[PDB]
Amino acid sequence: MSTIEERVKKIIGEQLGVKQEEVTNNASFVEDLGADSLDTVELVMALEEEFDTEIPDEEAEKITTVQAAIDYINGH
Amino acid sequence: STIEERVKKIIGEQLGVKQEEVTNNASFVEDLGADSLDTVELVMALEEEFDTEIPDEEAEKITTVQAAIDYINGHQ
Amino acid sequence: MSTIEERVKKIIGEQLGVKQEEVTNNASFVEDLGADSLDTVELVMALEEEFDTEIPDEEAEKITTVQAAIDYING
Amino acid sequence: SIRLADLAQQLDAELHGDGDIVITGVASMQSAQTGHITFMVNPKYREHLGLCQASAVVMTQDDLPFAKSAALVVKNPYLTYARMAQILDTTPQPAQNIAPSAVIDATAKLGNNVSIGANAVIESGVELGDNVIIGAGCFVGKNSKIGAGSRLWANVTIYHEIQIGQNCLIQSGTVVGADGFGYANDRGNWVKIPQIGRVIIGDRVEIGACTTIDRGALDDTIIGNGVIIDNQCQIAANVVIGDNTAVAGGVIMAGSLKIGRYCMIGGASVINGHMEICDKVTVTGMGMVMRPITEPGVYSSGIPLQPNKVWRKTAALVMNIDDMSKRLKSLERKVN
Amino acid sequence: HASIRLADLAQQLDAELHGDGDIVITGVASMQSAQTGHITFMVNPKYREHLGLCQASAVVMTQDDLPFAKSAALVVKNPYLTYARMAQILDTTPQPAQNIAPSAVIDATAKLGNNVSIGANAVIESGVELGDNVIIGAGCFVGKNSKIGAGSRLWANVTIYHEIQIGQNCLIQSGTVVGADGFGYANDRGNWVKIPQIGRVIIGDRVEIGACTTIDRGALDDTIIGNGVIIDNQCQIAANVVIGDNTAVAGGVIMAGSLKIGRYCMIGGASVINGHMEICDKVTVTGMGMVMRPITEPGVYSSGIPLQPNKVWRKTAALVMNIDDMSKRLKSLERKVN
Amino acid sequence: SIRLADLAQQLDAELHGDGDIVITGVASMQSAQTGHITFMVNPKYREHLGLCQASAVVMTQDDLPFAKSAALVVKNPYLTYARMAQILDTTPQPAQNIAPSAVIDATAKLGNNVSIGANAVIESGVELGDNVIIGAGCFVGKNSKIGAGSRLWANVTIYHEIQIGQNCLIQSGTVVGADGFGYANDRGNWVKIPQIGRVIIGDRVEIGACTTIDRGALDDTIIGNGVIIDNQCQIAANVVIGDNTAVAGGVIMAGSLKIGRYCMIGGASVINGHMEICDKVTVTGMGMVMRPITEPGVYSSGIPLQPNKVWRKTAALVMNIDDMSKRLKSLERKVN
Ligand SMILES: *P(=O)(O)OCC(C)(C)[C@H](O)C(=O)NCCC(=O)NCCSC(=O)C[C@H](O)CCCCCCCCCCC
Ligand SMILES: *P(=O)(O)OCC(C)(C)[C@H](O)C(=O)NCCC(=O)NCCSC(=O)C[C@H](O)CCCCCCCCCCC
Ligand SMILES: *P(=O)(O)OCC(C)(C)[C@H](O)C(=O)NCCC(=O)NCCSC(=O)C[C@H](O)CCCCCCCCCCC
Ligand SMILES: [Cl-]
Repeated sequence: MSTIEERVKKIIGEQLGVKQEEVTNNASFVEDLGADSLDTVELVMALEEEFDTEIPDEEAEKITTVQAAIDYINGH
Repeated sequence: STIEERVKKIIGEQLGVKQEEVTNNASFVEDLGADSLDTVELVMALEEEFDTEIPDEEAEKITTVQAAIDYINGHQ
Repeated sequence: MSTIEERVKKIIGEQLGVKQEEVTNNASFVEDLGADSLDTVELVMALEEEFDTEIPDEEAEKITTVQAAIDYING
Repeated sequence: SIRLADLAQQLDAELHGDGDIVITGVASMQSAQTGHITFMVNPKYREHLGLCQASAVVMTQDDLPFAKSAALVVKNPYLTYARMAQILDTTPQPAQNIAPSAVIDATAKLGNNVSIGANAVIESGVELGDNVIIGAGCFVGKNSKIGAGSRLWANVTIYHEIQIGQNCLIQSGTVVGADGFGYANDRGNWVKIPQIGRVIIGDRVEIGACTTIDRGALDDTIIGNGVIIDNQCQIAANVVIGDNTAVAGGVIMAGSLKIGRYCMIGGASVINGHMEICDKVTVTGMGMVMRPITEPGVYSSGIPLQPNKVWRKTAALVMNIDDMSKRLKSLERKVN
Repeated sequence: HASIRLADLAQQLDAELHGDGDIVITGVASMQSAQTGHITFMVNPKYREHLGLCQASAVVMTQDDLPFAKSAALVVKNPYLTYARMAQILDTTPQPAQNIAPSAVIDATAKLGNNVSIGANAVIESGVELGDNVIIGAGCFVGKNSKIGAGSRLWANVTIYHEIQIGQNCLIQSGTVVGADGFGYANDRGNWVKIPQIGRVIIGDRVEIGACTTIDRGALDDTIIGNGVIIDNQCQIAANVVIGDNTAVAGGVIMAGSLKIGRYCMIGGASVINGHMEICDKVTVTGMGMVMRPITEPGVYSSGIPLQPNKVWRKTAALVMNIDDMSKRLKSLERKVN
Repeated sequence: SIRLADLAQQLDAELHGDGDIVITGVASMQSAQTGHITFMVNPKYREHLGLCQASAVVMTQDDLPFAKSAALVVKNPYLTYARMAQILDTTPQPAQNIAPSAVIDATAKLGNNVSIGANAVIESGVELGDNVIIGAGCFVGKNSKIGAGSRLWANVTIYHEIQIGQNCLIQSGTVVGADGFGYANDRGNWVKIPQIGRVIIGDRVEIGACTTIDRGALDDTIIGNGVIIDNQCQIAANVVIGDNTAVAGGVIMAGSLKIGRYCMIGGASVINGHMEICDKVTVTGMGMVMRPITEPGVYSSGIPLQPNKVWRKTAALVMNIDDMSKRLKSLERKVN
């Protein structure tokens, strides 16, 4: 029922505790959404669970924005 | 040998008190000197002996000896 | 490709940050090899993975020396 | 020394027993003898009244049937204990008038009935309010201000441009207003950033011994009214602490932390900086406060002691928890 | 009351001035507090939109910040370092003392260099040497034969024990104790027997030490603090610790004896460090680090489990303490499945 | 300096080598030169002994065959090290004479051979036993008593009504007897509870620098005979510490803790209050002591450093261990 983009943004929102209106595709986890170093790791783990996937860390270090989180899941 | 007696034994073993202090109206915290981890540990102990899983919302309502007995009885 | 002695000694050396001269067979981990409180436990884990085995706690507490380690692994 | 009846009325407590009983002091239940008043807070100890040698006991209404002596009945025995201990206090003052060995700058401005202990040093431009007491060996730095009724025990250091409110109390060895830990890095070399903010301490603040409160870099470190701070604490530059907050011993706070009102910070906690903790938050002891706290309530951290042999295995397993996690996923997959 | 033309300040800071050079700058202030005559700075680009709100006469910033400026701007590459320099230029901090107080007690065998100041009721022991421009704050004690190098300064109520050496241009805040006995005791059938601590403390040049910090003297050989080291408040630096040049130690760090720390390290506040071991150059330990083992490779290292809601934490704690059981059930399931 | 044979006798050591050797001081095994005596406790340094340039080495009977210098043979080289370093101690005293600049109340009682350093302040009713030495800048409060042979380094603060035994030693910046952290909560306002108990310190106690030991609320804080306490410790109100216990640096103790005899508390430990630790307990460093300890032995807590990127994953998995626990249970079912 939910799109991939919706599922990714929902999790970013719940994990960083921000309003869905703030989860902009250009938002940076750290600079914009105020993620600390643990938050981003917890964020990735939550993405692995939602989409039942594994994220090699070399890719995971590239997931620093909303768009980047979507792109990994997307293959985009 | 009964549920009431097996529960009352585990409690005493858990809280380091005699089997005569374990009155049915006894509160773990207020009467039996339970500390912040004592009740969580007690619940884990009961879950193991009686082969059940107790949800966190019931567990926080098990503050007395009788409430513990009542729960196990109602769950096999 | 390595003999059991060579494998066991290599694991110990890596865990304890010691050279292969230090790693004599009579060597005690704590006394002679300067291991700390977590090193023996973690060393025992290092063996369980390298050898793809499973050492019972009962057996694990007798491995305190290089020779005792090698001796368990030959089994 | 006081008559029980006078004591009861000054405590606004209900006298039950001979009001002419002479109370000479406060004592614990186990130590109390004739002449002593004590108190009971926990109903667990009602039996112990039958073994207590006090001339009087402060207790509640539901405790009174259990009494074996004169009693004062109140709603809050512990608060009443605090008040009667004040009435019967034996604690002396840090100093008595102005010592001839004190070194006081000619431009210092002293209010009425100020006391200053032997070998204390008061710098230029300092203002001490009425009834202020400066203990032996203190230093009070340039242009600092200490409000009426405030008191410093021996060997307290106050830096320059510090403001302390009324009726405060600071114990020995405490240092208020030292430089914040402010340095810029120049290709590995540290370059000092002068800390030209201050510390502002409100009214009725009590600070323990060997505690350090740094001055701010630019704006001020701020301690609100009615705050209590225990020993061995570090309050870094530009920390702001809301009214009536309590900070137990050995707490370390990073710079630019803002703490709200009515918080209780458990001893030995470590608190990250540039962030906020809202009102009505309790942090239990040794808390690792890494993130802001936005909702009131109680928060904790730490894995408690175990027998050493057990801990070894615990710690080793935790350090390899990621491998446990993988083995778990790999097993869930195999089953399904 | 400092007073400096903005053009003259820009010149001293090697900054590119955008705006009126005749502006008179009287001090540094924060963006929120700055008034006319104040200079301030900005590092975080998040404050760009804030610039309009600011009442400062000038703001130190980067080239990229410039289009957002609404005041005279000083453009530099490193605004934070420039802030440090301009803060120093306009520093209002007083000195711990000036001249020699008549109430000071100075042993006649003590040697004082040129322009030395010594505060009221300070106590200087026999054999002490104080270099030129040294400043000893009020109520300090400086012990027998100790040597304090040129330009070094002690705030009030610092304690320096005997045979201590401090280099040039150091700064030590109040309540700090340098050179107390290390915690040295031999056990004789359960009774502790004191081991005299006859080593010393050797502090380098340009070292800054915070308040209520204790640096113990060595047992035999010396406790050593390298050049350019910075140490915050309430730290314990035990006997025979050696700290390499330019290392930073934040508040409340506890270090065990005979620890060796390399150069350019950053030790996070409230960390606890085991002894008789070595940490290499360029290691960062984050706050509350439990440093049990040597560190042989540069990088960042961390420990600790952060706060949770108390109800949640109770369950987390209980589960971690029972983690061996969990490990055994997991293994048990693996062999069953296979 | 001392003849090696004369030193060996005082150390009850069996001498092997030239007794006419002149010993001038103690030094480390790597720094020792002609005229120094050193010691060996670790048998690993046996084949290193040829490199050492000491004139004499303290060692065991089993070490004797490897000796490459004059050797003192004993049962316990480390203890022998302590005694010989005491014999050859270069440490000066905190003071000699009574300083003209010291401020001593007329009602203070001084024993024979008391020394009091410059600018020390001694209050009324104070008693100092024979050979007591008070360092410069100290404060000793009203009615306090310091037993014979005890010594305070500079800038130590002793409050009022404190009792210290014989042959104690206290390093600089330490504060003994400050108010315990005692307050009653009145509807969110803190009300001070005067702390009228005391601190009782026994004989042969050694306390480090910038340590704080608070006075009791009603009954006393008590430090047993032969206790050693390192720097930066917080010993709260009404703590009782049993004889011969050692407390390493940075330890924080809550009020009303009782600790038995012969314990060792590792540095930076944090200990909960209103409970008891029995005799012969060791707590390793950074111990989180939440619960009573009823059996002797060694106890530990804490998860040690990991590379930061490893640590982030560790912390996240631990914080979510409940979920991991549940995934384990369900998987235990799916194959039952
Ligand atoms: P549960 O209640 O949910 O959790 C149990 C714990 C976390 C152990 C417990 O409730 C707790 O945090 N207790 C004490 C917190 C505290 O700060 N206690 C001291 C009260 S004031 C006093 O003792 C004066 C003294 O000077 C204090 C100095 C510092 C005290 C050290 C705190 C010890 C914390 C224990 C950690 C396990
Ligand atoms: P992530 O970045 O990989 O990990 C998250 C952590 C580890 C929290 C984070 O990166 C971090 O360490 N930030 C730096 C925290 C810090 O040390 N802040 C203080 C800097 S200097 C200071 O303010 C001076 C003051 O006088 C003393 C400092 C007191 C000690 C600070 C406690 C550290 C907090 C850690 C978690 C509770
Ligand atoms: P293992 O033995 O079963 O466990 C390993 C640990 C826990 C690391 C180890 O045994 C241990 O506890 N070591 C040292 C504990 C201690 O208090 N050591 C100090 C001896 S006295 C000294 O060094 C003088 C100094 O003044 C003491 C200051 C306090 C320093 C405490 C460091 C604790 C280190 C623990 C891990 C980070
Ligand atoms: Cl601490």
